[PDB]
Amino acid sequence: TAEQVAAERAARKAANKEKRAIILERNAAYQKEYETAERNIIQAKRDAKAAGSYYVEAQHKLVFVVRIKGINKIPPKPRKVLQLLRLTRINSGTFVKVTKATLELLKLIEPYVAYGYPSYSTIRQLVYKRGFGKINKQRVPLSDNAIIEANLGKYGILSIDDLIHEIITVGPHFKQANNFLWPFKLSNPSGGWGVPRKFKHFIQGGSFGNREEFINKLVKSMN
Amino acid sequence: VLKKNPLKNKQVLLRLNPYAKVFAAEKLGSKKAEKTGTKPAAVFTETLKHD
Amino acid sequence: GIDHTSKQHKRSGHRTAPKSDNVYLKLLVKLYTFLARRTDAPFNKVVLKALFLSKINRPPVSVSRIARALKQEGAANKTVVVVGTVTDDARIFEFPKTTVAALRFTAGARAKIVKAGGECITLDQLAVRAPKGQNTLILRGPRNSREAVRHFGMGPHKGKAPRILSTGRKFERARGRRRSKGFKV
Amino acid sequence: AHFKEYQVIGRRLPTESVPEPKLFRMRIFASNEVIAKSRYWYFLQKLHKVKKASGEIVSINQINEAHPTKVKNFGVWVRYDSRSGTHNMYKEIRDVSRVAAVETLYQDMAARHRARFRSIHILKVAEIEKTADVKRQYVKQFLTKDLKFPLPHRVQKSTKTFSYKRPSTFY
Amino acid sequence: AKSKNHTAHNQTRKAHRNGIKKPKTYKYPSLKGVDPKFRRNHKHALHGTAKALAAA
Amino acid sequence: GKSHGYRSRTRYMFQRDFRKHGAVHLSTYLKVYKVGDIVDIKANGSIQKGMPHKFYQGKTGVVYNVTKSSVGVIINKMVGNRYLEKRLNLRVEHIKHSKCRQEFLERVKANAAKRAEAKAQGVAVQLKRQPAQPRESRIVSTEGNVPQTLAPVPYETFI
RNA sequence: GCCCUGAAAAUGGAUGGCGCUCAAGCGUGUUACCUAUACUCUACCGUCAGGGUUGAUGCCCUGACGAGUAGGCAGG
RNA sequence: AAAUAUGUAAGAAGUCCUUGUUACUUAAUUGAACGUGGACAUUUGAAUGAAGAGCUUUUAGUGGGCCAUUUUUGGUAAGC
RNA sequence: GGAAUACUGCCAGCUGGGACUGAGGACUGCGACGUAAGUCAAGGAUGCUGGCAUAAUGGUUAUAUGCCGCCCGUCUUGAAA
RNA sequence: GAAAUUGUUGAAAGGGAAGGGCAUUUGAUCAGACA
Ligand SMILES: [Mg+2]
Ligand SMILES: [Mg+2]
Ligand SMILES: [Mg+2]
Ligand SMILES: [Mg+2]
Ligand SMILES: [Mg+2]
Ligand SMILES: [Mg+2]
Ligand SMILES: [Mg+2]
Ligand SMILES: [Mg+2]
Ligand SMILES: [Mg+2]
Ligand SMILES: [Mg+2]
Ligand SMILES: [Mg+2]
Ligand SMILES: [Mg+2]
Ligand SMILES: [Mg+2]
Ligand SMILES: [Mg+2]
Ligand SMILES: [Mg+2]
Ligand SMILES: [Mg+2]
Ligand SMILES: [Mg+2]
Ligand SMILES: [Mg+2]
Ligand SMILES: [Mg+2]
Ligand SMILES: [Mg+2]
Ligand SMILES: [Mg+2]
Ligand SMILES: [Mg+2]
Ligand SMILES: [Mg+2]
Ligand SMILES: [Mg+2]
Ligand SMILES: [Mg+2]
Ligand SMILES: [Mg+2]
Ligand SMILES: [Mg+2]
Ligand SMILES: [Mg+2]
Ligand SMILES: [Mg+2]
Ligand SMILES: [Mg+2]
Ligand SMILES: [Mg+2]
Ligand SMILES: [Mg+2]
Ligand SMILES: [Mg+2]
Ligand SMILES: [Mg+2]
Ligand SMILES: [Mg+2]
Ligand SMILES: [Mg+2]
Ligand SMILES: [Mg+2]
Ligand SMILES: [Mg+2]
Ligand SMILES: [Mg+2]
Repeated sequence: TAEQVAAERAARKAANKEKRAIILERNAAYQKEYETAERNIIQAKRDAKAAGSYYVEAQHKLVFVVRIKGINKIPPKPRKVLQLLRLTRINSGTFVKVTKATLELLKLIEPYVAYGYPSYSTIRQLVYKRGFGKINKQRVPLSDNAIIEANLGKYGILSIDDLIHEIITVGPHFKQANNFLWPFKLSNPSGGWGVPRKFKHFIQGGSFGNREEFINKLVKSMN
Repeated sequence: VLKKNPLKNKQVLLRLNPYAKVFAAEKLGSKKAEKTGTKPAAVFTETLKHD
Repeated sequence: GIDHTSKQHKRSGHRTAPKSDNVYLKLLVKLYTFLARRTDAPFNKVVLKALFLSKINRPPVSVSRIARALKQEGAANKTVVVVGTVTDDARIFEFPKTTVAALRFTAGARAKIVKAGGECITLDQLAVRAPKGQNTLILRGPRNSREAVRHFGMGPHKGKAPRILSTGRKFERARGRRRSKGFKV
Repeated sequence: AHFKEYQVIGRRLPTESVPEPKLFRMRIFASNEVIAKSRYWYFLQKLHKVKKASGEIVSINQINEAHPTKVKNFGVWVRYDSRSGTHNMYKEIRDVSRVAAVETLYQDMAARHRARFRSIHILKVAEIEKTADVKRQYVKQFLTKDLKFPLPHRVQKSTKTFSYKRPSTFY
Repeated sequence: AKSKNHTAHNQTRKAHRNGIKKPKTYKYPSLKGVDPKFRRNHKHALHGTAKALAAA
Repeated sequence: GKSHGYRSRTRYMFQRDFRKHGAVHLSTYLKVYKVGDIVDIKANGSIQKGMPHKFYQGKTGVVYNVTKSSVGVIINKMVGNRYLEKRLNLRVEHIKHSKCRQEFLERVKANAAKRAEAKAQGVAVQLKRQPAQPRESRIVSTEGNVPQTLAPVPYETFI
C-alpha cells in the first residue's frame, strides 16, 4: 500500500513521458507536412508559368461557416439546414467538409451565414482559444491532450494538434473529429463588419455569402 | 475552474503541444525559403499585358 | 437568443423514487440504489426501477405463473424474483419447490410455496444471497389485462369496450351496432 | 470600392468529348478577387454558353499599371442603363493609372447620370496615344503649353473653434 | 355578419409540433384483404412445415 | 355550387399522351407482379376499371396481394399529423414496376461481387458511394490555346 | 441628370425640431466613431440533465438552458 | 415544356447456396407462398445532424383572428 | 540589368499604456525551468504600505439634476382612447 | 379606537396637474464591526 503507489505513479509518469514525446514526434511531422505542401504548390505555380501553362489549384475541401443572422423570421427550409450544421445562435460557427452533398447546404443557407476557406493559422487559433469538446452532451474545454485522446483516441488523434491536423486535411476521421468540436461561440467582429449593412452578398456589399480567403480576417476579429 | 488561453500563458502553450519549444527555438515563424530563378515564358506575359 | 432544437427544461419522464411513503419500501430502495451503483449486475438496476413502480405497473404474479416459468429448460433451479406481490392459484395442482423473492406474499401463496417445500424470501434476503443477482428469474405480471384497458382506444370499428354503467340488450345495442338499425360500428 | 484591375482566365469544364476547351480572358475591374471572378462569369454568361457550374476559373492575376507616374489621357467607352433605357457613351479621363481612371469613371456616371455600379458595363479603356486625338474639351484644356492657373479664395480649415483674427483667403 | 370561410394558415405549423410520425413498419404485416384462396391454402402449408419440423 | 367528384380536376391528369391512344400494347399484360414488389401507379384513362383515385397518381408503393386482373398495392397517405396505411386495388394497366429498386438490387450484386474479389485478394472494401468531391489540381496548357480575351458589348437595337 | 413650369382648400405648423446652399442637399467611394434586454468572457439565482458519495426532501462534481395572454402542472 | 414544390428507394426485416411443407396453381416437381441447414458483419453498403428512441392514458384553453413579402380572385378603387 | 517599396498573409517574435474581474479554499491533475537541491506566471490573488475606526463607507428617506414612464380593470384583430 | 377625511404644529417642494423608474448630489436619519 505504501510502496505500490510509487509503482502506479512512476508507471504513469513514464507513460506520460512516452505519450508526450509521441506528440512531440507527430507535431514535428505535421509542421514538415504543411511546410512542404504549401511550398510545392508555390513552385508548381512557378513551373506552370515557366512552361507557359496555368496551374489551377484544387478546389477547397474545407470550409468554415459562422451564422451572422438572428434566429427570428427564418424560412423553414434554411432553418433546418442551419440546425443540421449546428449553428442555432448568432455568430456561432462550425466546419464543413466540402462535397456536393453539403455544397447545397451552403446554397440554401447563404443569406444567413458568412463562410470561407480557413487558414491553418485560423484553425489553430480557433481550436486553442475557443476549442471545446462534446463529452456525454456537456461542453468540455480542451485544456489537456488527455481529454482529446480519451474521446478521439480510438481514431488516432491523441493531441489537440492531431485534431487540428485532422480538420485542415479533412481525411479519414474528419466526420467524427469535427463533430467532437463544440460549435465555436464567437464574439462580434472587433473592428466591425466593415460594411454598413450586413445582409447582402459579400460580392454586393459584404457580410453573407462565400468570401473565400476573406473568412479568415473576419473570424480572427471575432475570435 | 479557469479556461486558460494557450495563445497567451506560455505554461499552457507548452502543456499542450511541446515542439512549441522547438518551433520558437528554431524560429521558423521566419525561415526564408530557398531562392529559385524560374522565369515565366513569353506567352504568359504576352497575354498578361494584352488588351 | 437561441433557436432550440428541443424543449428546454424538459424533465425525464421516469420515476426517480417510488411515490410511496412506506418506510420499509424506502429502505429496500436505499439498499438497491447502493447495490445498483456499486455493482455491475444489470439485475440490480432493473429491480431498482421496479421498486419505483406504481400499483398499476406491479400486477400480481400468480403462483402458477412461477410454476410454468420454472418449466423452461434449465430454469428449474433458478430463484424467481417478483418485485410486487405474488398470488395463490388453485388451478394448478403439482407445484415445484424452488424459492421466491417478493415484496409481499398472500396467505395462500405463502402456504403454497412452503407446503411444496420451497421458501419465502424478501428482497433484502435475496440481496444477501445474490448480490450480483446470480441465478435469478425475474417475473412480471400481465399489466395489460386490467379492466380499464378494455376501454382504451375506443372508436368506430376499433372493437373496444364502451364505457357503460349497465349491460344487456337495449343498452347501447341498437343504432350503429347492427346493420339492421342504421350502420354497424 | 478602391479599384484594382484583374486578369481573369477561364474555360469550359473538360469533357471526354472535348478535353482542352478554349480559354477566354477578361480584364475585370474590381475591388477584390471574389467580385472579379463573379464579374468574369457575369459577362461570360452574356457572351457564351457557360455557367460557373459548368466552367472553372483557370487563372486570376492582378495587373499593375505600366507607368504609374506617367500622366495619361484615357478614352473610356461605356454601356450603362438610364431609367428610361440603355445607352453607350464615350468619355475621357486624364489620370495617372488605368485604375485611377476607372475609379473616377464610376464617380462620374454616378454623379452625372445617376447610374450605379450594377448598371454600367465598361466596354474599353484605352490610353490616348497622340494628343489632339483627344476629342473632349474638358481634357484638352490641360494639354496646352506652359499651363499655369491659380487657386483663388483659399479656405484654411481651422483647428480650434475660435480664431483671434479675421481670416484671409489670399494664397 | 360575414366571418372567415376557410384558410390553411398555421395548420402545417401545428402539424409538425408532434407530427409527421412514420408508417410504423412491422415484419409479418396485416394479411387483411389478401386473397381468401391462398389464405385457406397457406393455413395448411404452414401447418405442414411445423408438423414436419417437430417430427425432427 | 361547389363540385368535388371522384374524377374532379383530372382533365389533363387522365388524358392520354399525344399520339399514344387507343389499344394498350401487350407488354403491360405480360408483366408479372409479386408480393413485395415496388410499383409506379399511373392511371390509364382508356381503362376505366381498376382505376386509382387521382390522389395516388404518381405515387409509388408495394404490392400486398395478387389477383386475376389486378394487384393490391400499399400506399402510405398522410392525413393529419400522421400517415395512414392505404391498400389499393388496381388493374395492371395502371401499374408499372419501379425502376429505382432495380438500380439498387443491381448494386447489391455488384457490391457482393466487389467484396468477393476483394476478400479473395484480402484487400479493402469501400462499397458505400461517396458524393462528388471538390476537384483536383490541374495544369492546363497554352500550346494551341492562347487565351482569347473578351469584352462586354455595346448596346444595340436589333428591331 | 439635378433644377424650373405643370402643382387649387379650409385653426397656425412641421425633412421630428432648429437650421443648412463648394450643404447639414442629390449620386457614389473610403475610413473612424456612437450604441440594444443581441453576440463573447466572469460572477450570482433558478431550471433541466449527467456523475460521484455512507438536513435523505441529504452532501458533492460537471454541462446546458431562462420570452409569454388563454391554459396545465409544481413549490411555497 | 421548366423553376419551386412532390412519390419511392439507398440492405441483417439484406444477399447467395442447399432443399422441406401445401387441399392453391401448373400438361409437369411447374410456380406461388412459408420454412430447415450452410456461407458473407472492417467501410453494417451516400451526406449532415441526433442534445435519445418508442409507446400509453388523461384533461385545460381555443374554435371572432389580424399583418408583411411573393403567388392571387372580385372591384375604378379602398386603412375593401 | 540588380535592387527597394507598397499590398496581402504568417510568426508556438519581443515589448509600452488602460479597463473590468480575483469565482475557488489542506493535499491530489497536466506541466515548465533547472546538473543538481530546488524553483514556477503550471487545476481561480497574493505581497507591501497608508488613512478612518465613524454616519466615513453603507441603508433608509425627502429634495434636486439627467434621461425615461399615458389609467387601471374588461371585451377585443386592435384600448391611453 | 384602524381607514377615508380634518384642525394645529414641525420639516420640505412647487413658471399650465400629480404620482413612477434608473442613477448620484444635498439634507435628514439609522443599522452593522473591535475591548
Ligand atoms: Mg472600438
Ligand atoms: Mg451598419
Ligand atoms: Mg353571421
Ligand atoms: Mg371561422
Ligand atoms: Mg367548381
Ligand atoms: Mg401526362
Ligand atoms: Mg409526358
Ligand atoms: Mg363500370
Ligand atoms: Mg421645414
Ligand atoms: Mg434629422
Ligand atoms: Mg463635395
Ligand atoms: Mg453625401
Ligand atoms: Mg432591464
Ligand atoms: Mg442530479
Ligand atoms: Mg442512470
Ligand atoms: Mg444522484
Ligand atoms: Mg450516501
Ligand atoms: Mg435522497
Ligand atoms: Mg426540495
Ligand atoms: Mg439524491
Ligand atoms: Mg436566454
Ligand atoms: Mg418562463
Ligand atoms: Mg419557454
Ligand atoms: Mg375541445
Ligand atoms: Mg368566438
Ligand atoms: Mg389597419
Ligand atoms: Mg524584391
Ligand atoms: Mg504586412
Ligand atoms: Mg477568494
Ligand atoms: Mg453615500
Ligand atoms: Mg416623455
Ligand atoms: Mg368589455
Ligand atoms: Mg363577447
Ligand atoms: Mg385599458
Ligand atoms: Mg388619517
Ligand atoms: Mg368639511
Ligand atoms: Mg420630510
Ligand atoms: Mg415636484
Ligand atoms: Mg440594467
